[PDB]
Amino acid sequence: MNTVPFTSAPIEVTIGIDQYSFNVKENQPFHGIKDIPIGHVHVIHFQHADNSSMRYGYWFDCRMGNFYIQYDPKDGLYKMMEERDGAKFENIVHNFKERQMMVSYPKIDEDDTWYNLTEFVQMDKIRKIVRKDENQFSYVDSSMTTVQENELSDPAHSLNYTVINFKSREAIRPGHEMEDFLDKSYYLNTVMLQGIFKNSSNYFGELQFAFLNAMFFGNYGSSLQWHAMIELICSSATVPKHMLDKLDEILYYQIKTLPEQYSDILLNERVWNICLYSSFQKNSLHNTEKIMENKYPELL
Amino acid sequence: GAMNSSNYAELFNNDIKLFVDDTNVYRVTVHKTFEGNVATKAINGCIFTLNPKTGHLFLKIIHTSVWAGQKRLSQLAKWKTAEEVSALVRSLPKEEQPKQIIVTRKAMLDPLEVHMLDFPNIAIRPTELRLPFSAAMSIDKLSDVVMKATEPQMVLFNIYDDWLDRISSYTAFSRLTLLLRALKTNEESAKMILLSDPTITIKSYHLWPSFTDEQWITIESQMRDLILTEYGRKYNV
Repeated sequence: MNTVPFTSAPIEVTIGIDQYSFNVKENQPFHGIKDIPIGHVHVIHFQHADNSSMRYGYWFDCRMGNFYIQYDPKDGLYKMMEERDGAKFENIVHNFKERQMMVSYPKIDEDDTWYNLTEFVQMDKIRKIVRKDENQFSYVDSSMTTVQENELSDPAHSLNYTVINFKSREAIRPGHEMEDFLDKSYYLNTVMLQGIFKNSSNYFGELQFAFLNAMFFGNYGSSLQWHAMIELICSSATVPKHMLDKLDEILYYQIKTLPEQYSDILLNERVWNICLYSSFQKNSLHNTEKIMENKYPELL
Repeated sequence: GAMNSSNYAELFNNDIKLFVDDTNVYRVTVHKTFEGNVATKAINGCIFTLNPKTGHLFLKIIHTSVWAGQKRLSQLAKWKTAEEVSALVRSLPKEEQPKQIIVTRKAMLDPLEVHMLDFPNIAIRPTELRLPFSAAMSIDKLSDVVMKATEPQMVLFNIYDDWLDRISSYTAFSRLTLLLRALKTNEESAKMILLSDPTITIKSYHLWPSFTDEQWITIESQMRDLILTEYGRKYNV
């Protein structure tokens, strides 16, 4: 079990850790989050009480170092930083714990939610989508645009998701115009899986990362990326059987975890109706279909 | 964006563009089988690709053989249309390739777009206009060459005959669409009006009769009258 201490909490903020969150008051003695499960990525995120615009946060993995949060009154936000002095860090963490100024990562033992949402997500791939290689953790916020969005401005701040475009040369073999546009199996298996992602796990990892960024920060280009990667699978007549069963599990927990009040901007009517009811894989997402109908029958 | 009544004069500027109409690509007769079930029999069809400024028509004849052993023919028809339009553009010298292609039915956008991926700078546009090009097979010479074809064939025509020697493309297009509108709403009456007078013949290299300016005025009024009468009939107005 690992710990992310906070230097202070000068401004009233709602702090999130993974799917959990806490209200912290201006200069409340808050000094961190303990008992964070080792073995998965995590995200700590923020929404100031004074600006319900720009949710922002940091993806990290405690195995990759000792990380803490510190408010910067110049830039006006909580910043993640790395402490290189291992002893100075054990020291701060022990004193804050002794003083019991830290909240406990509130995992119920029966609950595999965070594991199910992050099963294929790996820090190394996150850092390639969010390029800032002088840090071991990754900043994301509500407003960051994707590389594909930028094609249709500042690239240092871009989400470098893999570009998927169904009406592109990449996606359509010359001579198989009709075949490839109606059956995207070529694009999925040869171009994307074998070519770019190398395996299904990297593909699922980017899909899950995209969803989590759309959920936690309302990042709109992430939501576009999540739907595109779903649509590519569902729109492919020939998909490995293990990918379909795993996809059904992945989407189920994503839909399960989504806030009910956000289904209107986070869920694209067309993609979902096509995937669940028209696509080649209409019959391959039983759990995802059952939870969608019983929870959001309006969208369908 | 879409073509509509507002941006209608852009058809007659000097940017090359083509209308593509696919309504007559896949054509069937429906009949009863011996066991009493219904079956279709395909007849020869055509893609109607028209330069509205110059009157050059690129009539790509679609032979029934292209459907042999194919499924979901109405959907295939759209992809075959886009394939043939794409091949036409590629066959044209660069300075003749269109800058826009306007599809008369929205279902053609995705197939054409995919087939034109090699020409990113050719815009594929839909239209809000309700154009009567399906009536092209009411023009006797066009129907004839389509039905007699024994293989895929491209046939070139000027759909304006020689009108442009005397009138503008705007006026030519308005005349064409008025004639075709009439032919579409009441083919028998429309065709009666055009041929009633045996002294006004069609040149071997033309599609329509050799009317004088004044005779075109009487014709165009007779087509107008036809169209409004059929409207009152349709809607009991």
